[PDB]
Amino acid sequence: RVGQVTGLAWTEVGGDLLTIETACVPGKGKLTYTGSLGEVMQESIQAALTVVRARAEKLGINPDFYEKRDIHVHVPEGATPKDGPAAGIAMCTALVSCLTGNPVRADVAMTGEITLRGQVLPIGGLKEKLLAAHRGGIKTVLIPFENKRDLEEIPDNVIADLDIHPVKRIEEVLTLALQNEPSGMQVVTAK
Amino acid sequence: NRVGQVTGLAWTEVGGDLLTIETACVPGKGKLTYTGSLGEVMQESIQAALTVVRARAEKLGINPDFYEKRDIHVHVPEGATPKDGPAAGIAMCTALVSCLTGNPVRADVAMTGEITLRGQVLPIGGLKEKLLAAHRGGIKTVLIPFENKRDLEEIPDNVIADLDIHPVKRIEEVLTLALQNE
Amino acid sequence: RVGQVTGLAWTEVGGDLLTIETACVPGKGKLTYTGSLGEVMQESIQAALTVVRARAEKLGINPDFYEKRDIHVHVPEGATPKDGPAAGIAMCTALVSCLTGNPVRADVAMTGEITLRGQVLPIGGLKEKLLAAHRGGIKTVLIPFENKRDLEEIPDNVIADLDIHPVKRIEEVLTLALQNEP
Amino acid sequence: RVGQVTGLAWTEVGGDLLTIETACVPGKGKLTYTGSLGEVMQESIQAALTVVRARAEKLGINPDFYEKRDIHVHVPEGATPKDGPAAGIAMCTALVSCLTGNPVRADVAMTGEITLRGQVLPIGGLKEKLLAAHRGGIKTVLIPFENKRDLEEIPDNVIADLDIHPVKRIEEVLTLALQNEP
Amino acid sequence: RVGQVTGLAWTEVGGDLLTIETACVPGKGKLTYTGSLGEVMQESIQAALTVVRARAEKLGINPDFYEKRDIHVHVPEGATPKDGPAAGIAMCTALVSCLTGNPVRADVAMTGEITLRGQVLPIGGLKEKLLAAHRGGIKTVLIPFENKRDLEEIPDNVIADLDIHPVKRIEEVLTLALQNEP
Amino acid sequence: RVGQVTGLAWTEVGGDLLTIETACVPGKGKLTYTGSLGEVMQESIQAALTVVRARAEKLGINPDFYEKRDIHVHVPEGATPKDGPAAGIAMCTALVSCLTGNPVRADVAMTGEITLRGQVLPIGGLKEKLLAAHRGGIKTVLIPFENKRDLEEIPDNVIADLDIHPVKRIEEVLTLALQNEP
Repeated sequence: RVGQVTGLAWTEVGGDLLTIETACVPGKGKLTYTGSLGEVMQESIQAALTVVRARAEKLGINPDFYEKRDIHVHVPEGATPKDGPAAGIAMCTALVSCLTGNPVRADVAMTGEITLRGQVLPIGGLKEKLLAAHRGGIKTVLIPFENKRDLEEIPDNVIADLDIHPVKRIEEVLTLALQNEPSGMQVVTAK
Repeated sequence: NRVGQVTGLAWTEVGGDLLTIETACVPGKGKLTYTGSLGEVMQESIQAALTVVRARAEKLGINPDFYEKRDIHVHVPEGATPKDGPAAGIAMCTALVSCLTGNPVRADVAMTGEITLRGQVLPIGGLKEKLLAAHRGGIKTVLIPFENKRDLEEIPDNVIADLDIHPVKRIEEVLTLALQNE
Repeated sequence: RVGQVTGLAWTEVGGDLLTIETACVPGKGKLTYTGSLGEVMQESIQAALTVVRARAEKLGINPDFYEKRDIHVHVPEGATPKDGPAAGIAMCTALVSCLTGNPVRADVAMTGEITLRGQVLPIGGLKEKLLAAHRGGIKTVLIPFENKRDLEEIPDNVIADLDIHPVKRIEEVLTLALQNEP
Repeated sequence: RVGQVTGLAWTEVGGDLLTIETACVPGKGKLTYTGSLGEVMQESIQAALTVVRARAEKLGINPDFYEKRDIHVHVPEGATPKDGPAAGIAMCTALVSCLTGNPVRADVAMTGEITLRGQVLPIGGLKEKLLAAHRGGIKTVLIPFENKRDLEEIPDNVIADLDIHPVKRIEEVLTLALQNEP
Repeated sequence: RVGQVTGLAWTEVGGDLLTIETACVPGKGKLTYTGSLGEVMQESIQAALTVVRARAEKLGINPDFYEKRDIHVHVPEGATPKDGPAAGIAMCTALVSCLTGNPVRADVAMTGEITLRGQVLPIGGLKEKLLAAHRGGIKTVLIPFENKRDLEEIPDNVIADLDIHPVKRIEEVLTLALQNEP
Repeated sequence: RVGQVTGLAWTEVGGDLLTIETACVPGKGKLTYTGSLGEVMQESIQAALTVVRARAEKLGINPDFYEKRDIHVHVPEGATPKDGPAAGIAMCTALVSCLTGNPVRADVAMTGEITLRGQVLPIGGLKEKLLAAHRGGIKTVLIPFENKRDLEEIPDNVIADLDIHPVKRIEEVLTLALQNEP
């Protein structure tokens, strides 16, 4: 569905998968985030939104339109403490979706810290995060290009059930996770 | 008369029981206020509840830009009782709808459950005492999270008999079921 | 401006007689409250204003009074800590009075927790509260309908001197407390 | 001394005299309070300001100053902690003088809690306050009418050179402290 | 665009030579202050501005400048805790110098607490402040007039090398500290 | 490449090679900074911003960008704590680059406290700072002029490797770090 993304980050309850939720209603341009989130995860949300605001042009998001919307990012399991930077790209994917009405591919999950430059930084506890995705029955799990080496210590079986896609840019995260090509118009050529 | 009210079942420092969720929606400028010795999780569930309504304003027959000149005060009575949790979520959501549409809530219904921005109802803990409270309170029908159905076998024989429980999964049900004209 | 009401609420030195003052001066819609007020008493002031807000028209008050009015609620004995919800109905009576010019009766005191729906809720320490009103020469006291059971424990002489009215809703409170129409 | 008043209010190093300062410069209506002020003393300033606002009309003050002027209340001895409500009437006097250009009389000091209704309430530690007025070279001292009984246990010599005026209302204070016709 | 004054005040390292900076670029009138400042020192900044604002035109400063200007006061060595009211006269001197373009002399250092009326109040730790100005090779030092006796405790070799000016009011410091006569 | 500057500052773990990021998208003048930054570092960002504002026209920047843009300064490693004023010049640089579009040299690292006057103050832990730049792969490192003495206590192996540029003012920092000419 739109605005809904499955992230993998640390939670009081160990640190499994997250059901990040966002809503883009008519407002003044205010940003709200809830779900028993720690400071680090909160700042990851603020960064994620700047990454979207600073790419609104190629994302189709109109600046005027934006200043007329209130954004609320909620991470259900409201009583569950959650923290860390790992939901970075998921937060960014959820916002893009919300402001563009573009659905989030099903059975897709993602983990990784996002920078302002759009870079996807490696996270910790990939093992736990993949096992959580496994048990959740997820299909496609996007991970930071820099955690590739961590896969090695992950049970082949688990690895067998996951369609792991290492990324390094949020541009890739968006293309894989979203349905409608998030960036620019499609040009078709022929040899 | 610009204020909805719905009986909810949520956690209180004096055992999670029966509460009257109140919501006023008066001439303002888009200000959200919430009182009632509310814990943080409960405070946040009030924010989730309001967003759900704002995302379906037109869908529910409410001015899509109603929030521009409308102030909203969410209070949960007996202001001295320390209370918390996401279980009053759907109740807060219903109250908001009632306040904004002028559509009255059935006084003989009670509800408990965590609400999601997508409108789904999540399961809650301490289901026994919640219903036990609705029973002691004299509630005819109670809405509960579909996921809490397995929770009903641990519910006392007389209360499950005394009460008309209706497991729900979404907020659409809750609203048609709880509103007097919906 | 500056409407006054004798409320009976909890102060650091137990239940006591309080003089609630409310200033409603020309402004921008800011609510200020002072007098060493605890968090719960602060929330009852907020609940009390949201109640006249939601009922401004029926009270003959301009529906957009808050848009250009500033409210200062001050409870004298500035150093004395106070808290609790028992002053709610009196805050609502003070606000109503300030905004409509209708003066508050003398020899009248009230105690009761206010809800957004306008229902008056039972408070505690009624004995200590009524003794205070008695020692202060109060003629008429307003208590919540559900505090009638607590009357049995009050000395007969105190009961005999005081003209006690158990009220259910805020409308009764204003009718009995305001010396004019409302 | 326009906007400068000598108030007798508690401080960490004792209940001596304080020189209240006020600046009401053109701005957008923001009120600043400084001088290591306690919460209670800070609220006494808000109380006093409201009093002036409610009577701006009768006090020859543009009852629209609230949004056109910036007010800064400072109490020198910057690092010295100060608190309590005993400086309330001095704050009000200080403010009125600032908004009207009406200077305050020399050799005058005042102590007393202020209410929004303009009533002057009794204060504590009178013995130390008046002692600080003596050494301060103060001629006239205004005190809460209800601190009159305190004058008894006060040394003859201290009283001796003091023109103590126990007042009941803020009007008495303005007329007694200000130089020009209030 | 940026005023700079060498003041003397208390730092985590003790009374030291401080460079008080002040930017006054275009804005809407927001006051910002940084440099690990304690509350007392922050309040002295607020007091120092109000003084300039209150003497705007006399100081040759376009009144209503605070309507189109932003002010940021920063005291370098951002990691070093700093506090006290002793840099007040210097804060006022950096502002005046910032808003008028009148340069401040580098061979001048000052210490003193500033009141709204413009009086300079005595400060503490005169010894370590003056010992610091000497080490830093400062030739002229402004100290509060009430601090003169204190000089008798500081060693004569240090004081003999310093051209010290005790000051009672802010005009004096602006006259002695500002390169070009204001 | 623009809005990204390599800096050397204190960090809990130890990797002093920080990558300061800045976004200056269209907004209404909102200042925000994240990355687990301590207070001194947050303030250093504040002084850096004011430095830019002061030299706006000189840098060819619109003198009213502060009200037409939203500034977000992030320092990747969201979880890693960072503090100190040593990233001040990196902040100013990243900031100037963002508002002008002028790319930043990827081979230049910098450390140093910045002041409003634009001067670069010495910093601490220079050995660890440079060692970080060494391994990290930086070829040019800008440092405070006054830190020149600290080099002698750092192995030749590392410094012989670096193109150390001691600086006194922000101008030389900008001309040296920005790709083009400020």
